[PDB]
Amino acid sequence: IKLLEHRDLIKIKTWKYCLDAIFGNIVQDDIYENTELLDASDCGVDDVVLVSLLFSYARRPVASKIGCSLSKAAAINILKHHVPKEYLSKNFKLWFAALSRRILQQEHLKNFEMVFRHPEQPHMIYQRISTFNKEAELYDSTEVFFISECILTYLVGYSIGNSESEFCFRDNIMNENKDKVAPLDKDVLNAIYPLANNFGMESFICDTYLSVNEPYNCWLSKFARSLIHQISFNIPPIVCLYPLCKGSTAFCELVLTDLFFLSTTYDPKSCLNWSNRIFTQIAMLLHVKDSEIKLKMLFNVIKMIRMGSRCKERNCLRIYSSLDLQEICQISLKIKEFKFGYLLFEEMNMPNIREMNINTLQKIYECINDGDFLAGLPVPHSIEGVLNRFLFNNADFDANYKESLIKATEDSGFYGLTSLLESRLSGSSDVYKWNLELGDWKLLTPKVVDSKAKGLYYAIKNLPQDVGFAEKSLEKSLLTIFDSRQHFISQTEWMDTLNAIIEFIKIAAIPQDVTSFPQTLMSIMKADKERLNTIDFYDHKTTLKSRHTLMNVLSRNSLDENVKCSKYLRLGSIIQLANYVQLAIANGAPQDALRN
Amino acid sequence: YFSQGFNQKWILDMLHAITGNGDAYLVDNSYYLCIPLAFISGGVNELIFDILPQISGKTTVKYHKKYRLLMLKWIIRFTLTELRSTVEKLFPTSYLSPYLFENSSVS
Amino acid sequence: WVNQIASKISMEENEFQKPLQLTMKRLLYKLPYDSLYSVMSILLYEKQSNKDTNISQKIQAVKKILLELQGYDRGAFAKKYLLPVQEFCEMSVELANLKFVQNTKTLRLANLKIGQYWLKQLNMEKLPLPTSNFTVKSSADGRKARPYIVSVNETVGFNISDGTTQKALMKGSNDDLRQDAIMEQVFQQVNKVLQNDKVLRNLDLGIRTYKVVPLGPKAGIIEFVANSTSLHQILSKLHTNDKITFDQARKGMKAVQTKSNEERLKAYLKITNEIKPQLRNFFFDSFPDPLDWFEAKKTYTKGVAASSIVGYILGLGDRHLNNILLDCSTGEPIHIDLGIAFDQGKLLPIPELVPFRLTRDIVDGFGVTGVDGLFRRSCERVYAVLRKDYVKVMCVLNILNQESYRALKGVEEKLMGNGLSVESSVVIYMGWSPFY
Repeated sequence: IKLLEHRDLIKIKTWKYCLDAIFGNIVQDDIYENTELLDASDCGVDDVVLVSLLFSYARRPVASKIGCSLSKAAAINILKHHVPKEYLSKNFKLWFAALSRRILQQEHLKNFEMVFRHPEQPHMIYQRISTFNKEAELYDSTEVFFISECILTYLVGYSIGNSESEFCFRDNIMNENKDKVAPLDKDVLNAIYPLANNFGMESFICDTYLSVNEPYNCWLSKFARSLIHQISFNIPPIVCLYPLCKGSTAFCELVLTDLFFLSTTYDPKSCLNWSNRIFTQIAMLLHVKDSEIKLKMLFNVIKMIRMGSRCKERNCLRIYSSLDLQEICQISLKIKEFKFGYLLFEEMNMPNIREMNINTLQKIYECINDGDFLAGLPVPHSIEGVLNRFLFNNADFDANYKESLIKATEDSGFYGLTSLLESRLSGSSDVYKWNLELGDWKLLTPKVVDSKAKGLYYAIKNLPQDVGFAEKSLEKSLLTIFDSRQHFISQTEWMDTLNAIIEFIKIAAIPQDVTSFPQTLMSIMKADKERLNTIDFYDHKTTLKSRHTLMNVLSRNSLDENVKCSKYLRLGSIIQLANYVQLAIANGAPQDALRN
Repeated sequence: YFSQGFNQKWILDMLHAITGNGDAYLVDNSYYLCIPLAFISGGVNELIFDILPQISGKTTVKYHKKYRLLMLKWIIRFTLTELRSTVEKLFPTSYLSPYLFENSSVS
Repeated sequence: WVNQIASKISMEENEFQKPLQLTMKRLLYKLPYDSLYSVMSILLYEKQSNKDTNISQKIQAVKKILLELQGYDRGAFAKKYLLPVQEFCEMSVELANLKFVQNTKTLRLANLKIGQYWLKQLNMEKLPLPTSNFTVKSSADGRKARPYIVSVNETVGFNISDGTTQKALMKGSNDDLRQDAIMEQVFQQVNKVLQNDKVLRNLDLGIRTYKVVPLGPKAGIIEFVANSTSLHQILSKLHTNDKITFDQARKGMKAVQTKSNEERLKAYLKITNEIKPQLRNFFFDSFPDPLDWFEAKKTYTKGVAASSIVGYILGLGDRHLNNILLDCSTGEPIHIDLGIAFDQGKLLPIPELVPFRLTRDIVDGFGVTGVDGLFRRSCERVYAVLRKDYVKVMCVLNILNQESYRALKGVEEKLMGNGLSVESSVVIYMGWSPFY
């Protein structure tokens, strides 16, 4: 390291802070753990990945941090491309939480053309190949890596020479196509005969994979034909194509397809593959006969969706469309929606927009959004009601005489009613909500599967010993929130649950003053004032109530020990609760304003 | 490669195997396998390449070299090497130190 | 309200106008980077067309305001940006006015030919953006703009951030002729209200989009590659198969001439023959995004769910399909260059019944996939929400003669009225392809 480190070169601070550690300590808490030139992100993802270890390998976690080194594009790399789950967390995950709001505050046409453009020239294939070779796995020591280089050489290497007039024709002049490939190769590619050394079929591949035969082999899609779903499946679909145009393919295509023996990730290329195979006709209609036969895996449906989607996409270019116009209508208008697809259904209504309903199709239409009025016909005229508020619904429900009323009841302000209406029964392994609004707990320890306000509540009420020992339980509680979320219970915005526990992490011990303690306190005042975003005025009153419970539980356990800080912090508490109320109220139901 | 080396020793199915050959001038390209062995073989260092071949064409005797040499080096099947690298480095290269560094490293 | 500040600068320096001017001068001196429009727009029309009153006096007054601002950074230095920006605008306006060469073929570019609108693309260094966007906080130092990167034009075909950009022209477009800036201010109001309602942090619509209409420099909905096309163009291009399309085009003419009334028994009642669901085409195929086939539709529909309430709120006329935008990927239709903001229950011939215009296109646009009747939830909320603030909304719209008052109050009555809850809205008068 010294041998090359002392070259000094440029930038320095990022890698300097990094190199200064390993051997002993790490330090640079003010900087590396907080306000250093960020090493965290710029371009690629290797930056966001290495930076975590700088927090993990000692240093004061982030210490207090307070500020930042700014972000913007960095914020994106950090939250979007990073995600290296394994072990480099601890102080780093604490750092992520230390970011939180600062990050949130920041916030195939070409193939379609090809489908009805010179079919005689596989220009899309050449464009994808060049793009792939320019940037791919970026060194993983695998056979993908090895083969990628092996084939790029037959492309350009044969083209730049013997093809002469063609030479990766498409844009091998207009955009200097394959010039980069040439820079990367232009050598004596083992004679296509050398494909025998590519491990490839050296005899099977395209010649062997007859499409009709493949369809017959695939007939065992009964179920035991999933052993590789999304793998052998995708490969076979392409293998069938390889045979379909084994002869119509360009010179030396056989070396490529051949070697490709046991090769995948070509899925984006597979659209170009079948598009120009045979091209004129496909009187086998293999993709028609299989309208919905092979049920071995849902992915395979996904591939089939793109297949069908492209078939229509090509037709719309007003082309021959021999398969598409000879394909499938019902099923194509009925089954994909079984699972999903913002087109299985929706698209199905456009070709199917005559005078038809079907309760099932109506269900799907209404289920996916539909502006909360979706085909809002009849109903009112004859017998209305029975359409999802719960106010009246509760009149007739108990008129004859609970979940259909319980959520609707809680939404109507009565926490004091839902807690009794279904204090237990079933469906509510939570109930935590009622206890957190009140601060009672008494549930023994249903800790398994516990997040958002509820996760805060359990961690919050479960505080052994009393005061003074703030730091010890304080750490356990934040970590609990970061680990609970890994069951994805609160996944989407889950990161905001860290803020409630964190303000406690910042204000729980606070031996400073207790008599005036402005150190976390004035900061919270301003933050809550500008604490606008809170998703809605529902969790604002649940995750918040759990945070209020901590204030009171720590105090409950020993408010008397606190003496001088008791006097000040209780003043600070009521004042902030009052400050909250004064700038709040306008943000939600008067019911809560009045209840509290 | 090796049955050709066996020569008289490859007395049974090896001779029969001649009948398994494709007669459509497979040899025009297939003979490269023997030439490749020559690129990656010694002993007699004869017969396998040239003789009834030729057509080096500059390029043929190059295109067939990747697999004729990309293997010839591999053919050592050895793995002392670091010591040999430092000895080879005697040629003089500045980075000759790297070979020595490799020699200085554990096996 | 900056255009209102400019509109309201007048001759009565004794009171109000003095501090009003203080505001204008302060903003132009510290952040000239995002202001010019109103100075140049009044200049251009007045010079080319004034046999009346007050604007000429206004021109003399603006000349003095700007004369001092260009000389008051400390000195003449203000002009380094301020005069340069005014001069660039003036040159562009002259060039557009002079571009009506007629010619014939849809070509004749040769870049700028002799105009310095490309020959000098990197001549003004930072090409002050005539439109686009850039901002910092609540004002701050928000002079940070793509203008630096915008110093490109391209020849006989840029984008500041390599992105993409287009330009609007029609064998000229006289900048001086800019008019109905009011409609544009209404668009500003649409989005302004949308945001004033804090619920916007979840809600949508409101939209807006703007150009440099002050100098008639429309934005081209292009380069965006977000499927923009004029609505009437998709319609005239498709107009073909089934029946014959000319038949309703001719009925929409022949049935009309009268010295009193009667059209429906000549055409409206007959053009209704053979009505089947139709089109689908572009709208179906142009953006196959599966998970996004829908999201694009949903987005579009919601935009159109609101524009129904907002468009049909004012009595804004013209439209006639020709002034409506079509888009895809997402897509949010807007009105283009509309005036006569009153019902106009018959613009010359054609006894317009003045309903919100769907002209079959919306009917199939949603009816085809999303059937119909659900737009209401959004429309009811777009409408009803206005009453929460109510007066807040009106206080702006009141600013934004009896006919004006009547219409304004009429809007208030429309916002309130009585029954509300669900309500509804609305034979047909023809001319404007009133069937598609």
